[PDB]
Amino acid sequence: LQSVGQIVGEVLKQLTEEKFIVKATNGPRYVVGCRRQLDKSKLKPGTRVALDMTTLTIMRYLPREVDPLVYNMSHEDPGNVSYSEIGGLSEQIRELREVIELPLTNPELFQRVGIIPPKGCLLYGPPGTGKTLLARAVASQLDCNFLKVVSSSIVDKYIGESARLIREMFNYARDHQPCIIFMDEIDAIGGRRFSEGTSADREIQRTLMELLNQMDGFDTLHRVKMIMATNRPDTLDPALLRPGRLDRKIHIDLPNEQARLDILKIHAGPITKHGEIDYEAIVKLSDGFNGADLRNVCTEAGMFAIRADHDFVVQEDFMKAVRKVADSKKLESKLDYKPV
Amino acid sequence: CTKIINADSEDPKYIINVKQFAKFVVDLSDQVAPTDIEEGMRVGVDRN
Amino acid sequence: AHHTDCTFIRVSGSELVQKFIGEGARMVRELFVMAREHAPSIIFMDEID
Amino acid sequence: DVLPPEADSSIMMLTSDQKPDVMYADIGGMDIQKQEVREAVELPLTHFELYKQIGIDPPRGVLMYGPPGCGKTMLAKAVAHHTTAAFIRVVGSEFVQKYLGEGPRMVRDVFRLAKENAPAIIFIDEIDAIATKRFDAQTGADREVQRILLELLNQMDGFDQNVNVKVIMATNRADTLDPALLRPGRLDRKIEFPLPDRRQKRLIFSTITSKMNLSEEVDLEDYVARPDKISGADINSICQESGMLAVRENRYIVLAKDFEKAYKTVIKKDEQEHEFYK
Amino acid sequence: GSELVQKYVGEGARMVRELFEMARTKKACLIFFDEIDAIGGARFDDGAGGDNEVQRTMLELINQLDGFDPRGNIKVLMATNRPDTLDPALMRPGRL
Amino acid sequence: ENSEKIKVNKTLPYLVSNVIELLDVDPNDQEEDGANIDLDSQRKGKCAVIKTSTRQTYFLPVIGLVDAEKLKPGDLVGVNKDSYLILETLPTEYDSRVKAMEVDERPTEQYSDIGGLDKQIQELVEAIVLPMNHKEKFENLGIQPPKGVLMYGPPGTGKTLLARACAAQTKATFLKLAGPQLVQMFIGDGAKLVRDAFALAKEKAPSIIFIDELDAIGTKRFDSEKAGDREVQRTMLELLNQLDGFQPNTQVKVIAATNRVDILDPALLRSGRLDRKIEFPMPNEEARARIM
Amino acid sequence: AEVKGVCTEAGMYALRERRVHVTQEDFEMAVAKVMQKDSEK
Amino acid sequence: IDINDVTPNCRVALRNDSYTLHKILPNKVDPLVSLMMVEKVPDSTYEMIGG
Ligand SMILES: Nc1ncnc2c1ncn2[C@@H]1O[C@H](COP(=O)(O)OP(=O)(O)OP(=O)(O)O)[C@@H](O)[C@H]1O
Ligand SMILES: Nc1ncnc2c1ncn2[C@@H]1O[C@H](COP(=O)(O)OP(=O)(O)OP(=O)(O)O)[C@@H](O)[C@H]1O
Ligand SMILES: Nc1ncnc2c1ncn2[C@@H]1O[C@H](COP(=O)(O)OP(=O)(O)O)[C@@H](O)[C@H]1O
Ligand SMILES: [Mg+2]
Ligand SMILES: [Mg+2]
Ligand SMILES: [Mg+2]
Repeated sequence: LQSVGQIVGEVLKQLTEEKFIVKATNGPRYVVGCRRQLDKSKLKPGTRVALDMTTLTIMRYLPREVDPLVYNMSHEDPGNVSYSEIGGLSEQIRELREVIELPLTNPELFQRVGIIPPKGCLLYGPPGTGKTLLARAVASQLDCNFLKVVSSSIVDKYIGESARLIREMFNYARDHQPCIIFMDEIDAIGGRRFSEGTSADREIQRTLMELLNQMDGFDTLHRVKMIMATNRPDTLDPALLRPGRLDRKIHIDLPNEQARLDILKIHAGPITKHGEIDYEAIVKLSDGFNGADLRNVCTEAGMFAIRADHDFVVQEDFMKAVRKVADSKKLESKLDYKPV
Repeated sequence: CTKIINADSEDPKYIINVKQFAKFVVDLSDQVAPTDIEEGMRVGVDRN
Repeated sequence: AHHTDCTFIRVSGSELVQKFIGEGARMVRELFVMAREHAPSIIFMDEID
Repeated sequence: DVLPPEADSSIMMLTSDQKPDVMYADIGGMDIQKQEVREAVELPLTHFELYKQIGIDPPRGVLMYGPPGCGKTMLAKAVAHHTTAAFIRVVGSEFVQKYLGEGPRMVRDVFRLAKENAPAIIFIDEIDAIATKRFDAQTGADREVQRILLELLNQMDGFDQNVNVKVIMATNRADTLDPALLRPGRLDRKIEFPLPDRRQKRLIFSTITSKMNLSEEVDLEDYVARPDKISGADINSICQESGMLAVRENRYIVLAKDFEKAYKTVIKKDEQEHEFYK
Repeated sequence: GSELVQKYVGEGARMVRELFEMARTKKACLIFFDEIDAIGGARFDDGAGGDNEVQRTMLELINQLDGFDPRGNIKVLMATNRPDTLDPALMRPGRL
Repeated sequence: ENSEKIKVNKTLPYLVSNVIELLDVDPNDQEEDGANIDLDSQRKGKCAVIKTSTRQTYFLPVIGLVDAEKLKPGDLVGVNKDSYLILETLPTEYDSRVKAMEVDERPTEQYSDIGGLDKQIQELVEAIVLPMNHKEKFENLGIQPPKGVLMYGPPGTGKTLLARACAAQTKATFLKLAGPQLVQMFIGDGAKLVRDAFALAKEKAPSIIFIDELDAIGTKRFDSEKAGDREVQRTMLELLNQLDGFQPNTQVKVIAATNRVDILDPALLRSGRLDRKIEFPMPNEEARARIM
Repeated sequence: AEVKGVCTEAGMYALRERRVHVTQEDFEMAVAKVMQKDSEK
Repeated sequence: IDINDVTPNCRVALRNDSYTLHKILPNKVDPLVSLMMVEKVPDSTYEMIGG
């Protein structure tokens, strides 16, 4: 019970051997004297420090903070899907891992040819093909810190909070050197600079141009990589798509028939079925389905058996389900879209 | 004048939100019954 | 305007100077309420494109 | 008591581990802009007497602009490396602050430090954030932005042509800017950064490819003569991509097929040439 | 109806909520709406957004009369000049 | 006496405040007597940094009357006014609007009081009740239950009546919500309600949340160069992701309803988000006897 | 408006050559440069 | 102090607790100076006309 807190603050400069200027985080600047033992060699301009409140003297120095938002988006993940669970686009996986891992290890190769590896890439394709699954697959496998944000929670109603958060997370990436920022649903913020706009908007344009400035302005990243994923890449600002910022654009499409076989084999795995199933016909009908639809096929084929009390599936229910889903997708738009 | 946020069980303990100061944990005074402080309505609290 | 000694003022309907004229400027002619204190004046405007 | 001058913000560009170190050689083909920024900034430091004698009204502020991907920031890097006087850089959207009154203070002290320190240069990058045409005087956030813009203009206008303080300001879209900033007497020079045409593309290729082994028989004239008006930040991506293509197959010398596939990879223009109109 | 167009986004809906709430506070009485056809006609969205905000206002007004424990002891009363533009979901009985 | 001396300190007018950080602390290299501090060196456990409501930030050298194991950044704790010692951990908080959108006096009906829909009622109950009372029946077969349903059709039909009956017969926690209720004036005030609603509904084991009149929100995105209503789109892009993205959930069931379907964005109709799409007819010549 | 331009620019040409007065050929070079820059748009 | 000297839009010192007036300060603020300085119109005369 007989204890007291201490005020937090930040040092601006050492004035003499016993005079320091500090700024509290909340407001008024001050002039304050040190405690004798603290190794004054360490109070460089900028370090955080703790002041005694009754008389304001330096009492201890501290490490940099991490704001709880960055902590939370530091390490929440189911984080366990293998590359085994992704079928039908191994080629894109090779294309991507040739940027986000092969130059973290093995840096001696590139300096032999004479180039600098890319900084970041983006993924795009029509809904439901798996742009998110691939990123979870990455986050499971390889061992470097991995920040994971949904590009829509980082907005707040006060004046300059958004740009502050973006600067703080790029700092936290600079401290811990091998890091990967993943920025999901980016079209929420990438937008385009309006010619007219409205007051409630221009906050977002500030934040955007701030992000661009940290991604390439009068500074240089090393060992930070970022990858960005979006559902529709037409409405992206022409500055953010400059090759300096996002180097490679990777297209994810609707599955080829061979790919449909590959994908369907998986989600058909664990079902208690009977050994007479011909996947080739189901492939034959599934023209223009996304990957996310075949999971649905494998679900309905079970639903038709939960009634009628069969605890085993048989090949007729797959036909039923395929035609039942085939006619429900007659109300989506089927526009592909293209970044340009 | 302030706005109340919620309560909690078995022993009245209340959360008070004021307009520009902090949120507090408070109780009642004797002259007012504990039934009619249904959650989420304006209340008047003393200054000490 | 200089040779006849009139307070030569120009208006382009911008927003920096709007606050000086009034709080919101819902209507337009509020500048008259500011021009009469300096009556010998010339209003000048220009059109591009 | 009084204090020796003290401030905040960007401190100084401390000049030891801060020079980004890009020689003038790494910039190719931009001789026009190089020479005129040089005579706009570094020459008035010395040849002021000539200006007074001839009567040419030395310029004070300079603003440079153009389409994205033409190396506006590379000149700022080059100057900051080669300068001798003090240099300061800030980000345009850092002045806004939650606490009331911190923005105006952060501007006035930046100017004060630049004044009292030395013949310095301020650099503000991507100023579209602050100076814009329209406003809404009911939301408050516009109120803070108004105060910032007003007093910045005021204090830039308060100099006496003696303290040799220059300002370098850059932007992306020049359309949405309040003309009141580019009024004569404040930002007297405008610099346009176009796209390479024919003369600069060859120079950029010749400078960039000096680092790669690049085989011996590769031909570059086959690529400069093509027409496609690519930017200046695509040549770099072309060379980088061909290099990576060579690394993939474990060969450490880049060949012509690499350049071919890389060029096709970068450009991506289908036809857009609907024919029966012609 | 023209009193229900507001400056900022989401204001009209709030106004409709507290209008019906203040009505609920009392025992029971009448609400008269005039010149409806200014506040909601139909939903025809195409290209750039058009009348979206007014449409959200209309939806909130609709919702206040139907679905999940309705208002009870409140009667409305409307009028118009060209009623062909009224929306089908508004003219459905149970509301009019 | 010792426990009473503790008790008589705890006067309830605490402040409230948020934990910002938890730190690992190590004594200094050198020591002294005649003048040593208990707190600089000679501490070895955890320490904390807290943010008060009145925008102070305090370092704490000694945590106080709560075991450091159970704290994590973002926790909400009640704190003594003078010392700023920590005294209690409070229940987490949910926005005052959200706590309003929960049913608590049940609607009262019966499935008998709907005429002419015997197939859609089955299609719903099979996809909402059983995955809540008969898990093993899906486990044995090696399958994942259908994930949330959309009901649509011309206006004068049973769309909402059914949801009312469903809430009347189930026993899960039931949340009622309306489309335009998620639009708010200040930027980013909406998404905070979306994610608070889901957060509260997963702190209860079986829960259903009913998004009425969704076409206020799901309106198709568009390319616009002059001006547009980017705001509500930017809250939809939260709903989409709360419903199916990183960290998949399983304990919340979603129902949604609308009477227009050509408007909605294709990314909201994907197979993973709105799973079964079922549609209501204009009542046939036989039902119209039953309704009357 | 271009005459003021040519007078402004003719000084820079003497500036480059480190002279103290402005010769006539400087004027004509400035004239041609103004014509040329106007010939584009 | 006399009231007449107490002009509108004037800076004045003011004691701490009673908040009573005590002295006078010269500086004052006006709108037109700020608007005209924003505009920056070029004053001239007949001398520069040609044709
Ligand atoms: N190649 C694939 N192999 C297996 N499953 C796949 C594949 N492609 C997609 N899926 C399925 O996609 C479903 C979810 O896809 P995901 O969450 O990545 O969304 P998305 O396709 O990126 O679209 P959006 O987020 O824009 O709605 C998973 O249930 C997974 O079964
Ligand atoms: N001579 C040159 N001209 C143009 N670009 C060049 C030249 N030499 C190199 N580049 C390349 O052009 C790019 C310019 O980078 P930089 O970020 O400065 O561009 P910018 O035009 O200022 O864009 P932004 O406004 O988006 O920052 C670099 O990637 C660099 O490799
Ligand atoms: N068997 C029935 N089928 C359809 N509607 C019914 C039936 N019985 C009553 N109704 C009436 O239909 C209305 C239901 O409203 P509803 O149309 O579902 O709202 P919405 O237009 O949002 O769908 C109620 O007034 C209810 O009295
Ligand atoms: Mg996704
Ligand atoms: Mg730049
Ligand atoms: Mg309804």
